[PDB]
Amino acid sequence: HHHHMPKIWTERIFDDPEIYVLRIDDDRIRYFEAVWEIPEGISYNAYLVKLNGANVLIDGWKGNYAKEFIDALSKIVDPKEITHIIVNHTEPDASGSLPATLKTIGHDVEIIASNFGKRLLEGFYGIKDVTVVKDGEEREIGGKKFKFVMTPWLHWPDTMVTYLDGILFSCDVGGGYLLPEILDDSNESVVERYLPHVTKYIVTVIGHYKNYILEGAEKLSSLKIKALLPGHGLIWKKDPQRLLNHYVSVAKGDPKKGKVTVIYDSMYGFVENVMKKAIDSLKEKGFTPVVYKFSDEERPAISEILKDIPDSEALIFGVSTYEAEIHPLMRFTLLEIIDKANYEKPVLVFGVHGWAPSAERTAGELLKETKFRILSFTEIKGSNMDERKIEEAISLLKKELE
Amino acid sequence: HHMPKIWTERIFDDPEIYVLRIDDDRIRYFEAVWEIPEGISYNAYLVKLNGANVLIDGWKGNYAKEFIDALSKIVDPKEITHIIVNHTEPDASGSLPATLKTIGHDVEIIASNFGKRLLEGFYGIKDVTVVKDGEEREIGGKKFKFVMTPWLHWPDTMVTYLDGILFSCDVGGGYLLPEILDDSNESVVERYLPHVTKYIVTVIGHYKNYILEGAEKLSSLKIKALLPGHGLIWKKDPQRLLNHYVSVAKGDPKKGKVTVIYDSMYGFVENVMKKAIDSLKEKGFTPVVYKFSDEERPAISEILKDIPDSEALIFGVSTYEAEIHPLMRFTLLEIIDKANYEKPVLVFGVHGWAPSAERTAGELLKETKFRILSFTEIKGSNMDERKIEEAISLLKKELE
Ligand SMILES: [Cl-]
Ligand SMILES: [Cl-]
Ligand SMILES: [Cl-]
Repeated sequence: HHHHMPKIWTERIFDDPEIYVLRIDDDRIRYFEAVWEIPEGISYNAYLVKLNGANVLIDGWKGNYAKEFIDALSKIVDPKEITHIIVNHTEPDASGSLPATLKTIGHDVEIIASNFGKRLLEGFYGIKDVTVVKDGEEREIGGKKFKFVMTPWLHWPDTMVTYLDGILFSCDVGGGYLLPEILDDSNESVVERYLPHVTKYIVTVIGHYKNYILEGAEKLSSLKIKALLPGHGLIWKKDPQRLLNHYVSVAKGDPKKGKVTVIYDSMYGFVENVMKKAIDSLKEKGFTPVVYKFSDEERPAISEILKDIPDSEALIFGVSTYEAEIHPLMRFTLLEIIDKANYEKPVLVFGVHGWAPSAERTAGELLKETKFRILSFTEIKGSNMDERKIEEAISLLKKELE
Repeated sequence: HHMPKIWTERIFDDPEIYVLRIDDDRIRYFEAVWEIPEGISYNAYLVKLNGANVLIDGWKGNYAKEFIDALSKIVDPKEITHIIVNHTEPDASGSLPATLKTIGHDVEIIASNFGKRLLEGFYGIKDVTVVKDGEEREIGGKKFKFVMTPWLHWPDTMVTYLDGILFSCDVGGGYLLPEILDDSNESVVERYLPHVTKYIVTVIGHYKNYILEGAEKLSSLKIKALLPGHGLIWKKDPQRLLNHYVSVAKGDPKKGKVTVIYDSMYGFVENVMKKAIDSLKEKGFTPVVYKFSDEERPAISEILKDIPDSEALIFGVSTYEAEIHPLMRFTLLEIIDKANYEKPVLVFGVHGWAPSAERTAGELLKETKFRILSFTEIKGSNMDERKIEEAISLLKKELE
């Protein structure tokens, strides 16, 4: 139960151009896109640029906060004075407030989007009068030059970024989960605590298209960037390159020394017994394991597993079998890793030798179609398990990472 | 500090039979997957006979010490002579190593063929008497009959018949920690049965055809009592429990029941499904609704429990990247695996820009027993509500 209304920020963050952020902190939402566990919440950031002869709204808020958005907006400008609305991306977490915004303005305005964005505004809302902008197209508005850069598949085909005097309104690109205690990247401690939640956002929202992050960062690199103002999380006025470098590093899967992520199901405790030993062996050898275990008492968040993949030196899977080859949570977890975090990293598989029908795909053969490099398979036995084979696998991994 | 509740009670006089039941209120996910906030009991039995004492099954391994202590209150463990293992899964057999140690001398362990193999694999136990289908054994002056019921839900599964009393372990079990031991209270029985259905679909669902086979196999035996490894003991009306098992396995429907399952990423699916659900209610159906949204996430075990007695299902599906929404994928795969029934379905789905390569909900349902009466596209603005009305009307007609 929430004791207070969501926090709203409304603040001028630049003098020239005169730019305001309108940010609402969604601490109601539990599952982003109705799937990714985000107990930390997410912000929706829209922007208002007040110019000479024009007032430009950039993006908006999720639809359940439409009324709050209009109230907030009306505190910094008479909505009737709005002339342009730029829609970088049409997903309803950014565009949900648009119908109520259009009604409140009460007259036609120029709505600007990508080609695909125009089609989607029609499909979602019935909005038909939209100006399509092309890649690199410039537009003079209120005496300033706006430039629009298409960055498709980050993470929809309609995605673009808006460039104004070195200031990039990037919507999802550069977004992150978490409700930071400040607006921007001015505090180092804030930045360090925020970045893991940026990783979590990249992998969950953009991970399937992680190769396009590399494309997009390179495309954006050619522009003079003085600040990056995304649709979620922190605004980067001080060091936007650090954010871009983080995005690229997550996309490439640059590893953190000693990090090994160990993911397993233990249906009855036999997998646990082997994996506890695998984990102890790792700690003995200088590694710092991150452990996700599906047991009869505990159940990790898939969003948290995914977040830890990119900077792992390696993964280890422990797979319960018995009657079937892959049990439901392991299967879900593998399929999501395949979909969102397909990296060229070494992997150990430990598995129970069950009596599953031969036609059933094993965890190994699912993994064998990915970029992951399975070093070895180790059988999880019951009473006559040979602990030396566990030590063997961990030593094999240590040598591989050496 | 709180301790899980243990029941030890003599439940028959001749033969002299005791139940030892522990109510597991710590477990959250049965088999590490099925959401069971209601918990589950482990029921073992001791039969005290003339010249023998026979333990039948046991408890989960984390309760081994509680098991020995409970057992020691009704018999000196050294006086045990036989242990019958209906099924080797650790929720029933985890206590076996500690029990053998406490007994302190050799006993005859009896199991099925696959049972003996699994006892060796799990625990290194090699001295086990294998009994065959229909084999009878004289023990302590009584005749014990063994009946193989494989794939309920493992190939080692058997049941033990003793003068009309069936020790059935998993067969006839259920989730929930019932307020009493047995089937002597109607309202307790009523509240309990849906938890039996939940247990059947989740644990045995994939092999539901073998329930029907098992039912007619036991049909040649006069069952006066059913003593399963989980949940309620049935002494008054074990037939009622058997009929329930069969009805779930057949998927006998409750008239008017439609289960509606959907994900709504941003409210567009929600808007279509709200009209669908309303249309069902106005036509006299009683929908059961499961919504994956950005605030709510139903338990898959609850969705599964409602499938067998639904007249029909309705799915509302969002497109996601190349495929469908991950939670609906997971849910479809489990329904197909555990609840593959010959029932009608409506699909409502958003039109995506997904790669044509990847699988849709309909393709997933192709090799199953479900039949899709129609597919209806979910749109934002300009959604033709008449399409929703006609889909529901079509379903009503199909169900007459
Ligand atoms: Cl296990
Ligand atoms: Cl939706
Ligand atoms: Cl899945």
